Amino acid sequence: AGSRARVYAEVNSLRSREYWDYEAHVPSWGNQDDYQLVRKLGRGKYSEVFEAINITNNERVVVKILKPVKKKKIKREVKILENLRGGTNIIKLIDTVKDPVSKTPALVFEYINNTDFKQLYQILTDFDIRFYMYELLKALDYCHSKGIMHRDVKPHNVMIDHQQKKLRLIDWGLAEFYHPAQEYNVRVASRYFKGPELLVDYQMYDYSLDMWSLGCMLASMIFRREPFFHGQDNYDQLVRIAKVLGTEELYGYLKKYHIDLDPHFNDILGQHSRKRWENFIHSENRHLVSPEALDLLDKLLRYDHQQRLTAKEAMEHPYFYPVVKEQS
Ligand SMILES: O=C(O)c1ccc2c(c1)nc(Nc1cccc(Cl)c1)c1ccncc12
Ligand SMILES: NCCc1ccc(Cl)c(Cl)c1
Repeated sequence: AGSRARVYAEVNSLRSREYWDYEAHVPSWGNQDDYQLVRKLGRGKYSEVFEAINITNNERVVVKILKPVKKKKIKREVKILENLRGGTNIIKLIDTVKDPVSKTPALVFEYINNTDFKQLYQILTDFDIRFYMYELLKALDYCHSKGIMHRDVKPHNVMIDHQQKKLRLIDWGLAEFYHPAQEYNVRVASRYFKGPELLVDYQMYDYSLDMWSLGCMLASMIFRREPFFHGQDNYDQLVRIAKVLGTEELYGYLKKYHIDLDPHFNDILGQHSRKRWENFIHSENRHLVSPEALDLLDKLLRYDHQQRLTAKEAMEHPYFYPVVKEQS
């Protein structure tokens, strides 16, 4: 009874229990032998990702092989992906398969030819940033409307093919279902994308965590400082935030939600004024910054998770009017 979402708060409560009760979900496991692995793309803590071909139809896909011990978490990710089926700009789950002998499970996703913007293709224009942020917002509004927090929004999870102008939000392995008053694990998101709520151990968070992470991505893109808040550890991460947003404002947020700060922060936070967003503008980024962009960013990167724009409210912001007009 400390906090709840401003939007879609009851939306899982209003659905059949089977929608959100992922522990009860019984996936249909197809045959992984239909997929030929071509190339290893990477590895995470509990998964590895390969480029592959479906040999029955010659389609290129990716296969994400799951360490099989984590049964509840597998069911969670599978059920979330099935619920998100057809959602705008959400990576498409094509199948759920197992090796028919070992029974190791794997997820088959559509392939996206991800651009490395760090050199190869094109450095983003103002319009490009608006466009891709708007497309990312569609995916977040969709999943939030579906009662799902992603909880790991960061650039690596936002796959963009800059030649075809396609965007997909990937890696739903940390995603959860939002339920009013539920206390969630704060050990989610990449350090640089963690909202203050996580950093101060506030467990009654909601979809608005994803809006912090998308604000961090907006800042990094318009100002060309990636990641925007570069902490060396979780404590330093909050200090990096406070050096921008201010310490008095942090204390107001803590008092509103009755939050206790870990006392180790006493030795490191200092005293910081709230900075003007215009302080980040210089010759290398001025062509990406506008009054609109700053107004939007200022409404995303707020301590108080309840005062951040929703995905929809962000979509509706003037910053995206040029994109809306072009999509007409
Ligand atoms: O987890 C998912 O939902 C997930 C879903 C789809 C992709 C993915 C992860 N990772 C990819 N690439 C990648 C690149 C570097 C490291 C790692 Cl582990 C993976 C990738 C590439 C091309 N098309 C789709 C994907
Ligand atoms: N992997 C691409 C991450 C990225 C880069 C630029 C933008 Cl504007 C966005 Cl939304 C996402």
